[PDB]
This record gives sequence, C-alpha cells and structure tokens, in this order.
Amino acid sequence: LRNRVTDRYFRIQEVLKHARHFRGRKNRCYRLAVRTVIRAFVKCTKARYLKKKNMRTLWINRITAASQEHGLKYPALIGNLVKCQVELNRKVLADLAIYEPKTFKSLAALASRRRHEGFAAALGDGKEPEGIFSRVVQYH
Amino acid sequence: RGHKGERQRGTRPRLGFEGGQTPFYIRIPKYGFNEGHSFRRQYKPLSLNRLQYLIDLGRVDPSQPIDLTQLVNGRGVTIQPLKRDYGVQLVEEGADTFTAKVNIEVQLASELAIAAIEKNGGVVTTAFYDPRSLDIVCKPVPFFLRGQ
Amino acid sequence: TKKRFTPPIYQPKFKTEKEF
Amino acid sequence: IGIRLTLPPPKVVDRWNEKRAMFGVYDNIGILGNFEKHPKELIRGPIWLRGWKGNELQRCIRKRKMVGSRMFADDLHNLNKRIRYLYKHFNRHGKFR
Amino acid sequence: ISRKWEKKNKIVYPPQLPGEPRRPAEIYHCRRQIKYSKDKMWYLAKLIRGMSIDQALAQLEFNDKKGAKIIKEVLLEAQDMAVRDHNVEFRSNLYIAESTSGRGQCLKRIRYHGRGRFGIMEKVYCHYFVKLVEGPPPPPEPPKTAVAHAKEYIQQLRSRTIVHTL
Amino acid sequence: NFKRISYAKTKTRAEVRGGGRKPWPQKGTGRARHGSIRSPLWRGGGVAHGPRGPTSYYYMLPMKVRALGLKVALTVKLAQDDLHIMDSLELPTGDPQYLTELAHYRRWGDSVLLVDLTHEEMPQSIVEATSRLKTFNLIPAVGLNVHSMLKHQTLVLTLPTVAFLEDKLLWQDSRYRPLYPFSLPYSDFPR
Amino acid sequence: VKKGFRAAFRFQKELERQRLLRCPPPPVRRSEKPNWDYHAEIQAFGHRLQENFSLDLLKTAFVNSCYIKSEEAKRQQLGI
Amino acid sequence: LTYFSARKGKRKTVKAVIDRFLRLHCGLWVRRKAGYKKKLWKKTPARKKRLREFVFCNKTQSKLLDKMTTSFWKRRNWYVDDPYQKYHDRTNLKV
Amino acid sequence: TARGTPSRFLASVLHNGLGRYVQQLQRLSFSVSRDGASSRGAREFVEREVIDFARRNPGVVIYVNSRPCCVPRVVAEYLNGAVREESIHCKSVEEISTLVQKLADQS
RNA sequence: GCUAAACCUAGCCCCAAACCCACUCCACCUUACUACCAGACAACCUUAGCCAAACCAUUUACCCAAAUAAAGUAUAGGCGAUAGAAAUUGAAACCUGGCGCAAUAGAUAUAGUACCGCAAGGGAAAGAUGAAAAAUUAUAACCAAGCAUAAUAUAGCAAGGACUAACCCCUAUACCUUCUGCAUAAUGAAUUAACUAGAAAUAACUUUGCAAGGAGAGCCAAAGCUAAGACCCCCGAAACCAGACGA
RNA sequence: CCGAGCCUGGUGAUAGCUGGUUGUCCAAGAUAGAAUCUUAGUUCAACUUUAAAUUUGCCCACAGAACCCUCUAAAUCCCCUU
RNA sequence: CUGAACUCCUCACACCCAAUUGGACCAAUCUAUCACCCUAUAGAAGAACUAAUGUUAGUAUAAGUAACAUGAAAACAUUCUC
RNA sequence: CUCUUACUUUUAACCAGUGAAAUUGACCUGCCCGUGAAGAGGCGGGCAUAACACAGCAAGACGAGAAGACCCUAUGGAGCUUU
Ligand SMILES: [K+]
Ligand SMILES: [K+]
Ligand SMILES: [K+]
Ligand SMILES: [K+]
Ligand SMILES: [K+]
Ligand SMILES: [K+]
Ligand SMILES: [K+]
Ligand SMILES: [K+]
Ligand SMILES: [K+]
Ligand SMILES: [K+]
Ligand SMILES: [K+]
Ligand SMILES: [K+]
Ligand SMILES: [K+]
Ligand SMILES: [Mg+2]
Ligand SMILES: [Mg+2]
Ligand SMILES: [Mg+2]
Ligand SMILES: [Mg+2]
Ligand SMILES: [Mg+2]
Ligand SMILES: [Mg+2]
Ligand SMILES: [Mg+2]
Ligand SMILES: [Mg+2]
Ligand SMILES: [Mg+2]
Ligand SMILES: [Mg+2]
Ligand SMILES: [Mg+2]
Ligand SMILES: [Mg+2]
Ligand SMILES: [Mg+2]
Ligand SMILES: [Mg+2]
Ligand SMILES: [Mg+2]
Ligand SMILES: [Mg+2]
Ligand SMILES: [Mg+2]
Ligand SMILES: [Mg+2]
Ligand SMILES: [Mg+2]
Ligand SMILES: [Mg+2]
Ligand SMILES: [Mg+2]
Ligand SMILES: [Mg+2]
Ligand SMILES: [Mg+2]
Ligand SMILES: [Mg+2]
Ligand SMILES: [Mg+2]
Ligand SMILES: [Mg+2]
Ligand SMILES: [Mg+2]
Ligand SMILES: [Mg+2]
Ligand SMILES: [Mg+2]
Ligand SMILES: [Mg+2]
Ligand SMILES: [Mg+2]
Ligand SMILES: [Mg+2]
Ligand SMILES: [Mg+2]
Ligand SMILES: [Mg+2]
Ligand SMILES: [Mg+2]
Ligand SMILES: [Mg+2]
Ligand SMILES: [Mg+2]
Ligand SMILES: [Mg+2]
Ligand SMILES: [Mg+2]
Ligand SMILES: [Mg+2]
Ligand SMILES: [Mg+2]
Ligand SMILES: [Mg+2]
Ligand SMILES: [Mg+2]
Ligand SMILES: [Mg+2]
Ligand SMILES: [Mg+2]
Repeated sequence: LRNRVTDRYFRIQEVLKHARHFRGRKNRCYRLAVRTVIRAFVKCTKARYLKKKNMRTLWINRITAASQEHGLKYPALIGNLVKCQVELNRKVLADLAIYEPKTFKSLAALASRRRHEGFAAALGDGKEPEGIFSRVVQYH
Repeated sequence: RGHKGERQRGTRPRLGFEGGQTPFYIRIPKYGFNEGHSFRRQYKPLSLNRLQYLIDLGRVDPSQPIDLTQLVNGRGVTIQPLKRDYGVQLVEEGADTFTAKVNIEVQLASELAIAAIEKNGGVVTTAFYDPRSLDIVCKPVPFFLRGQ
Repeated sequence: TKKRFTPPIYQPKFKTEKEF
Repeated sequence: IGIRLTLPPPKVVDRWNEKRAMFGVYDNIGILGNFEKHPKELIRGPIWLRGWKGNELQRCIRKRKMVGSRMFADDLHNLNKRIRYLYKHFNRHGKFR
Repeated sequence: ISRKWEKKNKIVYPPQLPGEPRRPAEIYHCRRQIKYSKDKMWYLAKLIRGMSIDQALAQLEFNDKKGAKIIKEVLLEAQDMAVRDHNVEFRSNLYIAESTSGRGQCLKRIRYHGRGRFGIMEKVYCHYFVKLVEGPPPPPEPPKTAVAHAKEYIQQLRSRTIVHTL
Repeated sequence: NFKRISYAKTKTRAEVRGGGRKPWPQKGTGRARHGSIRSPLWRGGGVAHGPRGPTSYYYMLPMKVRALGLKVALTVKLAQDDLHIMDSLELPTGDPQYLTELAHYRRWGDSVLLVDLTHEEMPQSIVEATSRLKTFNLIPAVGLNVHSMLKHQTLVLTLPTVAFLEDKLLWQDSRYRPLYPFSLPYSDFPR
Repeated sequence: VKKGFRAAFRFQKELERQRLLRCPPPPVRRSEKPNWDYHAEIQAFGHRLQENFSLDLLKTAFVNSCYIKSEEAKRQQLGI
Repeated sequence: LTYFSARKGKRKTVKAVIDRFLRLHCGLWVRRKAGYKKKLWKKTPARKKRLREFVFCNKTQSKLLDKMTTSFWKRRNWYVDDPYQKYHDRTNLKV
Repeated sequence: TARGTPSRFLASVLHNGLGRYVQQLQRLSFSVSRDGASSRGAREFVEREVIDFARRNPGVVIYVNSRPCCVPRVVAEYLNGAVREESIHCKSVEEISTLVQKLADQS
C-alpha cells in the first residue's frame, strides 16, 4: 500500500494566510514564509510584556506633564497621594489629567498640601499635632 | 540515536566486545561445567505427593499395574526423550502421607520411596528403557501409526 | 601535486531538440 | 497544483457480495470438525508462506530452501544477494546489541 | 494554455433601459505566439496605454522596434473589427483601455561554450493583448497641487485622536 | 488477519535495472556526490523501506480462546434477542420472496444467518431460496464463526445445531492438555 | 493522480467559496431562505422585546400596501 | 553474536561462554577464578584458596551471559547425581 | 497577530442594556443525522436539552432538522444580521450545551 | 491575463496454475545477412576478492532436492570472530487471486529504440476532449513558482506592539547544522512542485485464555504456560577481486 | 584526470569520518572514574529515564577519628534531635 | 521616584532546558463494518519534509547583460572595391 | 626607461535583431567609534539620509570558482624499496 499526502495544499495555506501582508517573496513562498511567520508569532507573544511596560511609561509621562503644570514633580504627587490613602493608579490618574482637569488640580493641591504637612512635621520636634490631612484612617 | 560515533550510525561492536580490553567472557579459564551435558541421563522426578494426588483424583488407577504409559496418559509426568530423559525417578517427597497400594514400574527409586510403597502393601520395580523404547512406551498411538 | 582535470559532461541531446 | 480539481468517481462497494457474505466461514473447521483439518490449511498463497510467519530475512531463507531450485536465474541471483544484505544488516548493524 | 481573452467579445449584455446612459463598446483583441520578447514587448504596450487609436497608430508607425509593426497590425484589425462586428459608429472614436504583453510557449536550444561546456538557450515567444473602448481618451490626471497637499495635511491633523486613553 | 498474505513488493536499489557505474567523479565537478543513479534519492531509483512481499500474517490464538469467542457470540445474540431457534429449515416453497416476507413479518432485521447441522442434509427448499438471496446466507454448523455472526444481524439455529454446538464448545472446558494432535486416535474422541 | 476522496472534497468546498466571493449572489429575503416559520418568528419577536403583543394586530402591522397590490397582480396573472 | 543464522534464521549460542560458565536455573552464573592454575609457587595458601573458589557473577555479567546463550541452556535439567542440584533453587530470598 | 487581522472598538447593538436588555440571538438551526455516529451527542441534546433550553429562551426560534449528514452543525443568527456556523461533530451532550449557551450570550 | 494547472488509462508488480521450443520465398560464420571450388583449428581443467574478525596473516553463512521437530544440540574454530550436522521425526497441497502500482509510481521500456561510446557497454524522455470531430466557432471559470494588471519616497532579518492613519514612534543580532561558545565574515540552501531516511531478537512490561499445568506431537514448567501489543535509518570514498572490451 | 586502462559483475563493497533524518502537545533530564593499537571510538562504572517492592533518605548534638613534621588553614568524616 | 517573566492582585493553569527517556493525541491512505456534502469504531501501512554542494521537472536572478552577424551602388540585370 | 604623446583598427558606447554562464537563505543591502566566535551594511552610542537610471572604478561584501593539494588525524588507501 503506497500512501501519499493528498492535502498538502491546505497545510501550506495554514501558514501562508498569516504571511499575506508580508513584503517580498516571503508572503507566498512557503520555505521563506514559514520562518518569518514563526518569528511574527514569537514577537506577538513577547510583545505582551512590552505593551504593559510601555503603557505605564506613557501614563508616567502624561502624569509628569500634568503635575508640572501645577508646579509639582511626578514623585511628589504620587508619593503624597499614597500618604493620603488615595489609591488611584497611574492609568486613572493619566485619564483624569486629560478629561477631568479640575479634579486633577484638586488632587495636585491635595498632594501639595500633604507634602507641606510632611515638612512641618519633620521640622518640628514632636510638639506639633499631626496634620489634618496626615491623619491615617485605621482599619481592623 | 545520539550524535555521531558508532552508535548513531549503527556500527557499534558485537555483544561481548569491551573496546579492546580482553573481554570478561574470554579472560575466565575454561572449566568442564557443561562437558558431556548432552550425554547425561535425566529422570523426571515423581514425588509420592504427586502420585497420591493423581490416585485420589482418578487420573491414575491403582487397581492395575502403573507404568510410564499410565502416568503419561494420566498427565502425571511429561517425558521428553529428545531431551535425554530416560524416564521417571521416584522421589521420597510425601512419604509420610502416602497411603495408596500400587504396583508401579519406574526407572529410578530412592530408598525411602521404595519403603513407602512397600509399607502400604505395594510393589515397586525399577525398569530401564532405551531412548527409542521410551518414545514408544510414552506415546504408543503415534508409534502404531508408523506401521512398524 | 598530482594533475587534477575534470572533463565536461554533455547532457542528453533530446532535451534541447523538442519542437512544437 | 498537486490537487485534483474534480471529485473522483464515487466508490461503489457491494458489502453483500458472495465473497464478503461468506468471509470467515470454516475458520473453526478444526474446533467444530473433530480437528480433521487445521484452519491453516484454508490459507491459499505461495507454498513457502502457507501457515507460517517470519521476518523478511526468514522469508527469503525459506523461499530459497523450498522453491529456489525452480526460480529464474535472475530472480535467484537477486534472492541470494538479498539474503547476504539482510544477514549483514540484522547481525552487525543496529542500535541494540 | 489559456484563451480567455478571445471569449470576452462574446458576452451579450441585456437591452438597456430608456434612461440608462449609453454603454461604451469594448473590443478585446490579441495575437498569440509572437517571436519576440515579452520584456521588450512590454515597453511598446506601455507606450500606447490611454492613447487614442489614431495617436497610438502614429507613435507605433515611427518606432524602430520590431514589436511596433506587430502591435500596429493588431490595432488596425481591432479597429476594423470594432466597426464591422461591434456596432462602433466612428472608427477614430476608440482609445487603448488596456495593452499588455504575456509570456508565450517557448522552445529550448543548446548554446555551445568553450571547453566542452554548454548553456540552454530559450527561443522566446510572447502574446500581446489589447482592449479598445469606444469614446474619447480619458483625460490625464492633473498634478497634485499645493492646495491639495495643504488640504490633505490639515485633514490628517484633524483626524488625529488622543491615543491610548478614554 | 491470520490467513492474510500481502503480495505488495517493490524493488530495492539493488534490483532496479542498471545503476552499476558511479555517475560522475567524487570530486571536482561541483555537484553532489553520488555512487549510483538508482539510489533512493534519484527519480527511478530503488525504494528504501518499501514492502517486501509476499508477506504472511499467520498466527493462531489458543484453541480455547477461539472456542470461548464462539460462546460469547452466541450469548450476545440471545441476550439481545437476535437468536431464533428452529425445529427445521424446511420451507413450504422454494420462492425467495416467501423467506424475505417471513423475516419482515417476524422482524428479523436486514440480514439473517441460517445455520444447518450438515451441508449434505440441508432441505432443498431452503437451499433454493437462500441461493437467490444476498443477505440471507445458509451455512453448515461446521462453518459457524464470529465474523459471520457479527456481520449478520439475526442468527437462526436449528435444534440439532444447538445440540451440536453445545457438545463441541463444552468439550473444550473439560479436556486434558493434549499429548498429540486430536486428529489422532484417542480413547473417547471423537464422540 | 493521488488516491482518496477527502482532499478533493475539501478543495471543492474552497473552490465554491472563492466562486461565491468573486460573484456575490444577489441578496434575498430571509423568509425565502431555509429554516423559516413565519408564525414562530412573529411570536419570538414579541418575546424578545418583552411585550405582550396581540398576534392579530402584530401580523397586520407588517402587511404593507405594496405587498397587497402585488399579491393581487400575481393572482390575476395566474387566473386564480 | 549471530542474531539470525543464515541457514535457520535463529539466534546462535556463543560457545566460548558454555566452556567457562555454569548457569543455575535460578539465573545465577558460576565461574572459576582467573589465574587459579598460574604461578602457584609465588602465591600464598590464603590466596590460592581464594583462587580455587567457585564464585558467582554480578547482575551485569549475568545479563550479558544470558544474551550470549539460547534458551536451551536455561532449561531445568534433572541430571542424575548432579553435584549442583541443590543450588538451582533459591531459598528465603526476599526481593 | 494584531497587525495581520482586523480590529474594532468595543460597542453594543442599539445601546443594548441602556433602557432594557434584548437578547441578540434570534435563531438556531440544528442539523442532526438520524444514524451518523458523529451526531450521537447531538441526538442526545435534542432529546432532553433542546426542549428545556427553548423554554428559557422564548425569543430564539430553534429549527431542528434531521437529515443525513456527516458533520452536524448549529447555525446561529443574530439581530444585527451576523451568521455563525459552529460544528458539533462528535461533541458530547454537555459540550453542546456549553456551546449553545455561549451562542445565546453573545451579541 | 499569461505561463500553467487538473485527469485515468497504457501497462506493470507479486502469487497461483501450467513444463518448455518454431516455420512463406530469398539471404546470412568471407568485411554476417555475400548464388557457385582441394579442406582438415577445434569443447572440458579448485573462482577470487570485497567484507567480518573493530588491524591482519588460519578463519568469515551462500538453495542442491520433505514443511515441521530433533537444534542452534553433537561438533568445528588465531577454541576468537563465527561455522554447524545426523540418527530420528513427520504435515498440507481446490490456477483464473490482491488492506499491490496508477505516467517522477509500477518493468529501463511508447524502447533496449533515440542518444552516448572505437568497442565491451551505458541508456532516456513522454500520453490525457466528446456518445459523435462525417459535431473543432470546442469542453467555463477558480489553484505553485514566475510574471502582467499595478516601479519607486529618509530607517535598517523587514516583523511585532500598535494607530484615525501604509510609513513615520517603540521593541527586535534570519534559519539549519556544528560547537566550550555562532548575527557571525563557520556549513547548507535561487525558488516552486513532486520524490527522498528506524527494518528485529534476548529478556522484561501490559492486556486476554487456561492453570500444576500450558501449548492444535517437538517445548517449557518449584505459577507457570499460550497468544497479542510494543524497540534497533538515508546518501557518500580512494580501493580490492573476477570476466570481458580496447594499439 | 594511467604510481597503472576501460566496462560489467562480486556490490546496497566498507567508512570509529562529514552531511541528512518528515504531524501536534506535555513531562523527567548535565557528567566522579577505569580499561582499551585507546584518547574523532567503544565496554564497564557514574549520571539520567520508566515500572515495581518496602524503608528510611536528606538536614545533623554531644562523644569520637596520629604520631612523625613547619604554614599550629578553610573544612571534612561520623552523627541522635529537629 | 523609576525599575523583571520576582511577588501580590481578577480569572485560568499539563502549557518555556541539548543528547536521551516516558506519556497523551493526530493528518491522509487502504481494509472490515458503519456512514452517505465527507463521517464513526477498529485493523493495516511505501503513513506526514523550511535544509543532505539531495533526484527530476518548471520558472526566476545575473540580464535584455556577455556574445553573435550582412563589402558598395543599382534597373537585381549588372558593375565597382578589396 | 627618463616620460610619455598622436593617429589607425579592434573592442567600446548608442540604435535595431538574436540572446548565454558562474552566482543567488531572505534583504526595506549607509559612515564613524565601540562591542562580539577575538576584523560588523544588520549589535551599543553617535552621525548621515526624498525617489530612480546610465557610464566608470576595484577598497569591502573575510567577493565567485574547486567538500585545501600545505599540516595533522583515520587500527582509510595506493605506488615504490628492503637484511
Ligand atoms: K544487528
Ligand atoms: K564448560
Ligand atoms: K582495514
Ligand atoms: K524510466
Ligand atoms: K566572526
Ligand atoms: K566562526
Ligand atoms: K569556510
Ligand atoms: K546545514
Ligand atoms: K595495430
Ligand atoms: K562539518
Ligand atoms: K575513533
Ligand atoms: K605626439
Ligand atoms: K571590489
Ligand atoms: Mg512594572
Ligand atoms: Mg549530524
Ligand atoms: Mg563522539
Ligand atoms: Mg570540442
Ligand atoms: Mg547493482
Ligand atoms: Mg564498480
Ligand atoms: Mg558506492
Ligand atoms: Mg522504480
Ligand atoms: Mg577486518
Ligand atoms: Mg535428517
Ligand atoms: Mg516509468
Ligand atoms: Mg500565483
Ligand atoms: Mg528603529
Ligand atoms: Mg572551535
Ligand atoms: Mg549571540
Ligand atoms: Mg553564514
Ligand atoms: Mg567544516
Ligand atoms: Mg523495530
Ligand atoms: Mg586484501
Ligand atoms: Mg583493507
Ligand atoms: Mg584480475
Ligand atoms: Mg596502429
Ligand atoms: Mg582513458
Ligand atoms: Mg555506508
Ligand atoms: Mg521540564
Ligand atoms: Mg593491546
Ligand atoms: Mg574518551
Ligand atoms: Mg542520621
Ligand atoms: Mg512566578
Ligand atoms: Mg501555573
Ligand atoms: Mg479526522
Ligand atoms: Mg515515507
Ligand atoms: Mg515539499
Ligand atoms: Mg533540496
Ligand atoms: Mg552587468
Ligand atoms: Mg558587446
Ligand atoms: Mg566581425
Ligand atoms: Mg561595458
Ligand atoms: Mg542590443
Ligand atoms: Mg554558496
Ligand atoms: Mg569593529
Ligand atoms: Mg553579511
Ligand atoms: Mg572566497
Ligand atoms: Mg576538506
Ligand atoms: Mg589500514
């Protein structure tokens, strides 16, 4: 009994369908396409890490820009918002800067206020009571 | 198959070859463990336990003389004349519980096996069969079909 | 170094003789 | 290229032809027939393969032994050469020793 | 081999409605197995694309290439065929809608080299395809002007969204 | 499979016509090195690992296993209401339509295996009817086998056949291990 | 020529998809396509919308004057 | 080793093994010590006694010797008055 | 990959769920062979599951068609005009139940 | 839109059976195919070597008249590699079939022709409508590479993430083989189609049967025995020897 | 292509040497040595894998392991508990 | 403050080591029986190719590149030049 | 040769006809320094940079061609010599 592959055409089309938008002969020549298609799929897999990384870099750049408009550096805003128990993440903070500029100025003002309270406390010797915005809500 | 060498290509040395070191199976001195093995007489053991068990199940009849034919026809012993078997040796295993009275013809019998049969009123005889005779007595029907 | 020569091999004629 | 552009002619199989209908009959010729005939005697084919099985080297040796004297000169030469090649392969070449 | 170009002159369209615009006549003609290169023939076919039938014939009559005479011969029989069999009123009212060359069936021959070596020589053949459409030749495209560039640039600026956010 | 003999065969590189000479020198030509034009790499060359027939597939299940299989097939037919016992296979007529109509009326399925005790003593009427049919097949008791029983949806046995099959199949359960082939004379066999 | 039917059948299916894509068929009413029961479709329409429609009124709402005038013309053409 | 003989297509026994080793039915192989007949004048009595011993082979050697012999040599034999009859069967062997 | 395929923005059909939720699945067409082995799981789904599934979804018209077929299929049609064909070849009854429920929940 | 693509027959393979063997007239061992002249010459005679023994030097299976079994036993042997009986035992046997190939397959075969060689010798390729061609203005189209329709716009393994947006932004040192380690300026590869490479004993394991027995004479057996399943590739030297052909 | 012609056959010469070795998916997985005309390879150990059996394995408290001689070394071995 | 495939978070989980080894599936083909717009359960086997300076065929690249060819006029008769 | 120059023919380039070969993983085929299987068009840091022909040139593509002939290895060959 002599067996021969009868559906090789379909096996080839499984790869070439992913190579139609490629440049040059590697969009139609299996030998060439198969290598480039594999590389494309590997890139797609690893890009999921970069997508997350690049998104956060973008948010920090955008938050940095918005903070500077109010005379605040990025680390001062983020650090002091945490000390106020405001857990807004960078994605939302970047969205607020673009579409809710009045709320963002309020957040910038709050961070600036908390930052100044920190300085007053550090300069004092413990005589002063805790700042109004420095008080932490305790949970149990 | 691995990578290169003789083994990937299927050219590794014969079994027993050790790479050039004088092989284990050659460096041992010759000794006559098996010298003359094919000319040694062999006897299939038949214990008194087996003999009694065959009698109790009706596979061997003690009312008639028992010999190699009756034992073979009862599937008590399997004799191989072509493997230098010369018959059955009666072995003493089971003597304490042997109760049957039998007239039995064997090729070899131990002293204690003879005592067991004789204590119970039976007769035991030691009989010699040559290789050809053993083949015929063990399987009579195939012989009769030869016309000799 | 021993003289090394490789002679040319002609292909079968018919392969260049087919007509319409 | 490489794939036919039309469907092949439909496959018509008569499952109840006499050959298929009676397949297997007398396979228990011995068990049900007092063992006068062995089922292997129902096998039809080359005289050196009836009721016997072996690897290609064994088949070659068996055929040369049973019908080698009746083989054609060219066929017998090929058979002798095949036996030599297979002898070398199985006895000297392989992964296991 | 494929011969679809000759079957395009056999398509009968259904009668037009009273208010529909008059459909231009389309005439497909070709010459098969020309002893000439398709690569060289491409240049002549390229030259006359979009030209009127008369302008194409004039350009080809004074070309020095061998293909020019062959194409001119094909164009003239296509023009005659358009009026005779395709109900084209004015023979001059035709323009080259399509003109291209194709590869023909070629022959292989041996070319001898020195030292007993050889090469395989191909005796090249080609096809020429032409489509004639009734009507004046379509006008050429005006060069994109500065106003168009500025309009396109500003359009791209106006389609620009805030990316990766709400 | 036990009686299968495959007749497929191909030629090795040693058996393909020609191929003696080395097609071109080992070195200097710039081409791949080759020893013979009939190598399996070449068009028209030998087959590397093709069929080497004729090839036999003979083997034998233990006699007891083949006997047990017959028992299982009969039980399955009875348990699934596909077994019908007849007193005899005598039909009123030799017309095949009668037998076909009888099976339809009795809801006997598309195909029926008819088993008689002996070939010689089969009634002439049933012989005439079955000879003209394709799904109604008449066999002697010695011809009964698992494949036929599974291929046919209904099994019909005569009462003498039933007694015949019980004797043969139950003999396998109570017998000694053989001393020589059962074809040779024994004390109590045959019967 | 290679043995087998499956690969050829699969290729026929693809040749028919490409043929259809090259010449997309003219669209037709869903009612004209298979698996259509008008009464069942009318009832599901109301249920999807969570509305207790009266099936007599709902059916009339879909009937248009153009469909009635044309339905009558077909009747006259067939002499019914 | 000859895996398939040219005349019979059957595996052959290496007769060098038969000449040197005794196989017990339990699977053990018994050999003599190399050099037990060599230069006894320079060997001590303790060493000479060790050389006279009949000793067993290890698992790896036993597996090799099994492969180098056919099944005939592994059958149970009943030689009359066999010196090694007792050693054929193991006793009180846990795993 | 993303560059090798089309994309769209997250959206709904006629602002679904804003004023009221409307199930988008509108029709289901089963094709189950009477005798095919591949359709065994589809036949068992039609005997006990399809009737109870229709009671829960009165806005979906289910068309069961028994005919000779080597590959049983379910065809889902939605109010927006989308048509989806999903094979149920050799699928178990539980597998088919899961698939059919997924089609009901999609837009 | 071209070039092309697609096909099912020609025949062939392995068995069975059967013993086998031709012829018109004329010409043909001289320079064969040459009507017609003085001769006388006559056939027989151990294969070798590759290869294995990891060199090699004795040695290294080759149908020789019944399947099986005895038995890989007796025996032979640098007692190494390996070689290897017999006595004895004793079965079946109905040609006209195929889980064989289907134009790169299957015979080399359309043919030992064309072609190549002084000679011995080597040795191809390919065909495809239909009931009718005394229907040839006929049988659709759709599919490899290659091109055409339709050249090109900063930047870089040619893609991925994306994006309103092709590109511009960001990330990213082809593949196989071979190596301590290869983007490597180490190997192979123009590309398409087709073809092209893992063969089995010894035991062991797994799943049935029966069980001190198993097995359809042989064999094994101190739970064994029978059956089955499942593991061992492809291409390549320079050589060696025998017999022919060549000044 | 004469350090000894050519063709055919033995012949599928042999090659510890180079090259090649075809569907998907998961899992465990790195390395003391000895001998060898042997070091471009093999066989045995060692390591690694699968199945099976039943019982300790690893980590380690005291106590304990040499004189001769210079660095009176970092440590090791043994080892209950855990 | 930034900063990983570390860790947490929502959901899921057999799903990142060469040689080698164990396991779960599987394209097409043939056969048995089903099935009947292309399948099922089994049995088989010439059973799967991005690589061997692989074999054969087609077509590219180099490239319309290297290279190749016909002394002159005329009435095609003839004459002239060499 | 100092030290080359001029002219003729061929080749050459352009037009027309005919039409090969080795070579080719894919190429969207820059320069500098640095790095790295240790000498980079492809990596890092810089610099440069609309697109596309034709004619030259031979510094690089460890350029093409020939599975290095030198050297070593193989229990691979062969010729020749010999106490
Ligand atoms: K072997
Ligand atoms: K011995
Ligand atoms: K040698
Ligand atoms: K051929
Ligand atoms: K390098
Ligand atoms: K390198
Ligand atoms: K190199
Ligand atoms: K490579
Ligand atoms: K002469
Ligand atoms: K290499
Ligand atoms: K080596
Ligand atoms: K001058
Ligand atoms: K250069
Ligand atoms: Mg992070
Ligand atoms: Mg390799
Ligand atoms: Mg190695
Ligand atoms: Mg010449
Ligand atoms: Mg040959
Ligand atoms: Mg030769
Ligand atoms: Mg060779
Ligand atoms: Mg062939
Ligand atoms: Mg040797
Ligand atoms: Mg004999
Ligand atoms: Mg052929
Ligand atoms: Mg194409
Ligand atoms: Mg970049
Ligand atoms: Mg190196
Ligand atoms: Mg690297
Ligand atoms: Mg490279
Ligand atoms: Mg190299
Ligand atoms: Mg195997
Ligand atoms: Mg020699
Ligand atoms: Mg040699
Ligand atoms: Mg000679
Ligand atoms: Mg002369
Ligand atoms: Mg010569
Ligand atoms: Mg080889
Ligand atoms: Mg792992
Ligand atoms: Mg030595
Ligand atoms: Mg080593
Ligand atoms: Mg401890
Ligand atoms: Mg983790
Ligand atoms: Mg996980
Ligand atoms: Mg499938
Ligand atoms: Mg294959
Ligand atoms: Mg391929
Ligand atoms: Mg290749
Ligand atoms: Mg050039
Ligand atoms: Mg030139
Ligand atoms: Mg000239
Ligand atoms: Mg030039
Ligand atoms: Mg030119
Ligand atoms: Mg190259
Ligand atoms: Mg550098
Ligand atoms: Mg480079
Ligand atoms: Mg070079
Ligand atoms: Mg080299
Ligand atoms: Mg040598």
